[PDB]
Amino acid sequence: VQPTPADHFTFGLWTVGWTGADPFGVATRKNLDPVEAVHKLAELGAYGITFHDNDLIPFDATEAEREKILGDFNQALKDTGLKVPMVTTNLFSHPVFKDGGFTSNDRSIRRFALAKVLHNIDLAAEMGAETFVMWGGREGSEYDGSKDLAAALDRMREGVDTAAGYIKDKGYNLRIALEPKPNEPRGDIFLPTVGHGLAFIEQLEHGDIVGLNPETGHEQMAGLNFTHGIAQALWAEKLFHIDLNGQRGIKYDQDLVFGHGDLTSAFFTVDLLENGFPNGGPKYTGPRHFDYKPSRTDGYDGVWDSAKANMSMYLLLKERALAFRADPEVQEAMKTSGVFELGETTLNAGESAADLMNDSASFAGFDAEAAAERNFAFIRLNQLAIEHLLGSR
Amino acid sequence: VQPTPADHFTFGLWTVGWTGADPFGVATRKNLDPVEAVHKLAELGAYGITFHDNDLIPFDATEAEREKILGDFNQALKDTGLKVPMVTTNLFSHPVFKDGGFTSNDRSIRRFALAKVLHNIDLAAEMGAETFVMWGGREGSEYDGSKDLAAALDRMREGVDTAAGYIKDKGYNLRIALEPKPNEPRGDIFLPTVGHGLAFIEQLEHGDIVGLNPETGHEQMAGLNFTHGIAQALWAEKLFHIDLNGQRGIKYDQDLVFGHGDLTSAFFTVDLLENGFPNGGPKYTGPRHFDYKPSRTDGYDGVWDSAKANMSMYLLLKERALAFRADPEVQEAMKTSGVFELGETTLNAGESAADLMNDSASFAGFDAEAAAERNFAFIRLNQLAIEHLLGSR
Amino acid sequence: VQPTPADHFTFGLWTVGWTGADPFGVATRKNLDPVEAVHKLAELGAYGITFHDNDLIPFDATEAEREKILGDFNQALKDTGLKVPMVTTNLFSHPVFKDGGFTSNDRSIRRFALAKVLHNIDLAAEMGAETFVMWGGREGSEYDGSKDLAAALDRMREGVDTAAGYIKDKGYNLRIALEPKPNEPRGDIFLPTVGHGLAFIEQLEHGDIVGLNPETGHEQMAGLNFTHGIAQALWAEKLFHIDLNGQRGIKYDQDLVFGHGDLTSAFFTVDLLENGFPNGGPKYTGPRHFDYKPSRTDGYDGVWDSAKANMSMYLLLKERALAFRADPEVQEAMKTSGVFELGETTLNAGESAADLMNDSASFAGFDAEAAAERNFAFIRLNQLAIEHLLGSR
Amino acid sequence: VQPTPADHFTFGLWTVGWTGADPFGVATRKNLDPVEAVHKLAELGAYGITFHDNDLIPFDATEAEREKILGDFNQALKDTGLKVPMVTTNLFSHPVFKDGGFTSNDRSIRRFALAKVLHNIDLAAEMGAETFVMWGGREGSEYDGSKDLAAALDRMREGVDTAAGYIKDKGYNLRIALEPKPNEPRGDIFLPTVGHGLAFIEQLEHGDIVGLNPETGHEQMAGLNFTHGIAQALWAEKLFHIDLNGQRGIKYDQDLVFGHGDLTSAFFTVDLLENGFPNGGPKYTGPRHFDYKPSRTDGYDGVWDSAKANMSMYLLLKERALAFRADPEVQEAMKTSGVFELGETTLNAGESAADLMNDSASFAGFDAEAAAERNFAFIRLNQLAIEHLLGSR
Ligand SMILES: [Zn+2]
Ligand SMILES: [Zn+2]
Ligand SMILES: [Zn+2]
Ligand SMILES: [Zn+2]
Ligand SMILES: [Zn+2]
Ligand SMILES: [Zn+2]
Ligand SMILES: [Zn+2]
Ligand SMILES: [Zn+2]
Repeated sequence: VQPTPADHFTFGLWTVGWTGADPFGVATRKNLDPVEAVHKLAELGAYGITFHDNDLIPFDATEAEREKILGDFNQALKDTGLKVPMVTTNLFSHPVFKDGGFTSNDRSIRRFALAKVLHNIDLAAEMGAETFVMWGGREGSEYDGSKDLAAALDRMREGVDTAAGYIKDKGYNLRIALEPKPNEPRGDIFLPTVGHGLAFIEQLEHGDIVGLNPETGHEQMAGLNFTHGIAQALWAEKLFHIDLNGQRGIKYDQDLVFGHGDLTSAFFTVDLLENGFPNGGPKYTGPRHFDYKPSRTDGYDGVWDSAKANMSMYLLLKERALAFRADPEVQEAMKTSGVFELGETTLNAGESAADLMNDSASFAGFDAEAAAERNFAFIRLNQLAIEHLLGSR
Repeated sequence: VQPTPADHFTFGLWTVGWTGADPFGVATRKNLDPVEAVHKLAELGAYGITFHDNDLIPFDATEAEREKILGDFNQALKDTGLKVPMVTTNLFSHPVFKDGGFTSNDRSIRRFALAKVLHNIDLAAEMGAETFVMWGGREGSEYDGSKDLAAALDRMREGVDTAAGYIKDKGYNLRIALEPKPNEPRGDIFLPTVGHGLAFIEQLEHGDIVGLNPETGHEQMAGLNFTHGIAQALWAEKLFHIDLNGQRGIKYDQDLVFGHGDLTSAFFTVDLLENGFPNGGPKYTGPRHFDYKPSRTDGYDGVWDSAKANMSMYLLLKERALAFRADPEVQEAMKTSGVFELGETTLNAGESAADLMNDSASFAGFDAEAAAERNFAFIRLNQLAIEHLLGSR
Repeated sequence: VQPTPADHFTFGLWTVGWTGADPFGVATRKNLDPVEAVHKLAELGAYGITFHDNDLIPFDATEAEREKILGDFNQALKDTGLKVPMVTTNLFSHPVFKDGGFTSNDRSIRRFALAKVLHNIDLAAEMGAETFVMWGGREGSEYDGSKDLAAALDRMREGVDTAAGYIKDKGYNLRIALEPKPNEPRGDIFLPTVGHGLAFIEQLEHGDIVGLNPETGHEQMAGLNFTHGIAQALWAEKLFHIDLNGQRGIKYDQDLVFGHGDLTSAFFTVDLLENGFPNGGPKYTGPRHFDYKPSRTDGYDGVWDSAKANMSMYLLLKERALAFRADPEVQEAMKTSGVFELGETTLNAGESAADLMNDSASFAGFDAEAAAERNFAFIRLNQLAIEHLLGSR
Repeated sequence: VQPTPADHFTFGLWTVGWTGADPFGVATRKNLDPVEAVHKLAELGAYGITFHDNDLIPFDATEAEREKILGDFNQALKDTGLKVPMVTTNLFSHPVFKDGGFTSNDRSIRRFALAKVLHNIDLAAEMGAETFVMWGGREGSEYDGSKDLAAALDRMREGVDTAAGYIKDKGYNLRIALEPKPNEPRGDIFLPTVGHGLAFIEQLEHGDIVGLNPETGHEQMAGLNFTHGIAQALWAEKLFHIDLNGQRGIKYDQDLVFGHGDLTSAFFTVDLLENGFPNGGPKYTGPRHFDYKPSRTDGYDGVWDSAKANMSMYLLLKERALAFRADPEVQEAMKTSGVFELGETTLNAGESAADLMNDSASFAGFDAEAAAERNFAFIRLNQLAIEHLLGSR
């Protein structure tokens, strides 16, 4: 397994550049030069790089400074051929954002936040990005009376719809991807799961260019099944981008390497990205992006190790996932279990409610006890999947 | 605090009639006669009663049997004056439903399930119910390859839209309320939280008469904030019914008395039901329904005790919640914290994206460090809330 | 694969005999005859079978039925060669144990529960069981004031010390093993984790013959590291038995097949049982017992499928865990990371606290900043275990 | 309210001095001078202050700065009367402790960590602290093969037994108290709960002077009952100190004010510290320490607000918990439910295991079905605690 740019593996600057500072300690690694991030990742097999405005350009940078930094970064990009498919904004690190950007209680903060996003849409568009991700990490509260909850959503809506109107007006080839997280840094974050993100989008004036950016560890922090959540996002055609990593349980955001958390769940996500749905349906085509953090115990040899571990893990899972579905035994098991019968509509062509209620065979004389005897054999289909995952098959 | 029918407290037959059978043991109480459930609840202060088709009418009941049971129940209702505001279907107890009703892999089961719902819509409508609740408790899986996930949602949609077309066609004054649960009895249940329910509704052909039935312990089983979740349901105008109870943590569905779980969260839910949003917004008006189970350690004196504890808890919380918002000190704290500033739109009337980006004051010359100095004083507003909850104020 | 009697795969009667009644439904399978259970198990390659008193002998059986049932049971054991390595008592299904057995608030139920155990101790000895397990499933509460928490631990101590004392008194060659569970069926169960169980054994009079029976799923219900918890049980020399199964997350006790829950943790669990510790130390040499339940969606073909899969999964994992430790690149990765170095004592032979008093070479003249650059390379080390697990290396 | 020095409210320097840097952001508050910290605390009514070595004396400070800093510190203590009841060491912020202190894989870092502790023991004695706390925050791993799990417990034992042995050697009037935490900053921390900590102390050489320092939030991060866990610590006679705070759910360590997390559990926690056990037994008589952190959204007015609220909340709860136990209806509800009956021994004075051997009056002729009808009335009993807590009774 060796990644090629054809694989479409993307990494954030903040991922391999994460310096190690956590809540109980200081950084354990020196800052990463962006030029070096670009060059290193291009030699590993990366397709592209992604960043937050302040990963690159300091908050306080003068114009001369900004210009140099950008000339350095664009240079690096030209030299290596790396694409910039997604750009995001930092609305969580400066003290000004302690109560949120878009949903701050303070109105002047709300406007600075939105100003900071619009300017960043411009940059994103100069960089050639197709996706604009929003992670509202400071939107929310520790306490239940701190917010007017209906007003928190109107403020959110105002922000996101102003950003979208501006894309439409400028003619930029950008789509917005919202990224859910249930908690941390706030005790409760607004629009905590894929479900809440998808709902909110339907109340937006310009929701057609607004979709999701689910992260594997984020949905697992609320104990949900990542594979089910992206399946609903795909089903509604709102899966615009995806962040892969690992999480080992309901706790702080670990941001481990993809496959370093729940393995079987990783296998099944790769099967859904690569094979689509058993009966047909939309398929995901964008970047396979890694929003992870190299453990702080490791030095720089560890950082490029981890980066490479992400693309390896994925490729290994993919090989198993493709062998899994190509196995005849696995296809037989699938049929037995009624994985293909689920895809047939319940009603017959032009049969209505009334006609169904009246079909005697379907209700009044249905032999419920007899139908209850089917052996779905779900245990056996899961066993076959694990056996292909362990490559013992 | 004494409940009156004006309070709109509703109870399910299955709640006070829960016999005690759990996964590790048999029933500890004798079955409850429905006539007696009706009469008892009317003397406690209940407004109405609710049930599942098989709580009342056995699965296997002959027509003579069904007719008697219904004559007994309707009698009881006439005598006491109890209303039947919601009716639901049991698609989880018979063995036939082991893989789901609507999303079973087996197609004949899917049709029986839907047949069983349509017939039940008829009954619901004869009983005078305004709400038809669906709890898809067996829809989902233990294993990730057991389902074609896109096909699971199409099947769900087919069922729910056939039920809704039939209401519209019959002219019945019914609305469908979906009820989320993340897990149990299945390892993962489809449409696990309020978020996922609200999303799904937007893909329905007839989603205008389809809304939610959130349960306090269900959202807490995924660790979310119940108060935030119903605030998004209210904001989208999709809060059709609500199930109140208590849950003490992420574990099995406890179904404790309302207030017997997370107290502060209960206080804040009552504040949202009773006071609405601080800046104005939709308000909830339906039944205040209790879907709880009297602990199995208690005998029948315990059952009516628990029933009464539900309405008491709520009334006590309500008195505190109304005193809380009426306190001048609390209103001052609210202003200070910017609870009312959140309600002012970010942009000025007819100010666009472009005009905002260009306002110098809003971005280029915004003094971020200075704005970061505001003391939101959220700790102090939470302290005042707790002090009103403990009635020490 | 191919399990053989020397593998020491023991299975309980309640596992394959689990008919499928959960909280929201009735059994989906017909009762399993015990003689049938013995023959099928033996033919799959099991070494032994375990049971709860009431699993074999009805709570109501007369003396005449006890001996008839035992007759056929002993004959089957005889005809097949299964051993009976562990026995346990049912102190949770009958409504009389609704507040517990040993810690029941009612004294006459405490006596009845203790009496039931004493007699089950005589049957255990009779069968040749080396271990007598205690799962206190109903010891706990839903409410914090339901119990005197000190007296609940005094009544638990009394029961376990009376039973232990009776084993010593009759000279049975039996050990007691407590089985922790954090909740379900009680809201909170006493001695909820391995730690708590371990701590508790140290306050008994007859502690010497009391140890633990940790279960994968149950520590995973508190979000804990199952391998870390068994390590501590083993390190303490209290790992008397083990229950293997699968759990996906903090939720109800799933009791899935071993390997169908957290797969990487199962990998490392098998590594500790089979290889023990990297530097040398204690080893677990008792039986590998499966405490699981066949999914209720599947017929009897799933039941025997599910029992074979337990066994397969443990041997596939065993295989990959033997190749992993044997691999010279892993052994070297291990050396780089300091695994063997953790094995050296901190203090030099003869060094005192004053001597070291941090020595400086160890304190004053120590270069903290230089020691901090060490790359532990834990990420690379984790990547080698996963490729070994995926069958890749 | 009105806290006074006899209340024994102790606060750490890092709590009110917590500037607000979390994982996604920088500090939102200016550094708090220690002399200032002492004066403000004393004027609020605190009895004492606790600190980590590096909280007061920089990791780099020279000998000359240590003594200057200690000079002013002792003077402030002097001028105000605060005592210094507990001292602890920082073994987690400096990058050198990235794999731990005592269980670091690197031997030279194990020595450096132990040396740091030994010297901090001499400062503790000097200050008059009675307790020396140990929070092993970096002892653990992200990955299961990063450690030899047996050697990690041997290296932890070595460190605590060397430190204890040195206390005994110098004749300091000091006790060691371990502080459990299940995770964060490590993915898995060793001795993650009260049980584990308790079990671990029993394998030490110098166990007699080692006990625990449980923290509300930290057992709540594993979903456990904090009152149940302190009960067991107390019952074991190992409850040497206590850390009080608030946590809403399984997520990152929130460190909220005591009472702003699980309010009913806080109620019952205060009932156990203040009233002890219903039937009589051990009592906790040390200090009431607050290990919390003022929300980062709030300025310095919130910091002193948040410190007063800890104290208020504990006295409001204390008040309601004294009225609850004193209430004659509660005392009678208690009798009905069997709380006093749990206090009686199971066996009669002189009864042997053979004698009882279940006696029958206790086994054979026992009417299990009749004993099962007992109404324990735990629901009514819970309803009386909540109305006592809501200020209603
Ligand atoms: Zn992400
Ligand atoms: Zn993340
Ligand atoms: Zn409900
Ligand atoms: Zn429920
Ligand atoms: Zn279990
Ligand atoms: Zn078990
Ligand atoms: Zn903490
Ligand atoms: Zn603490």
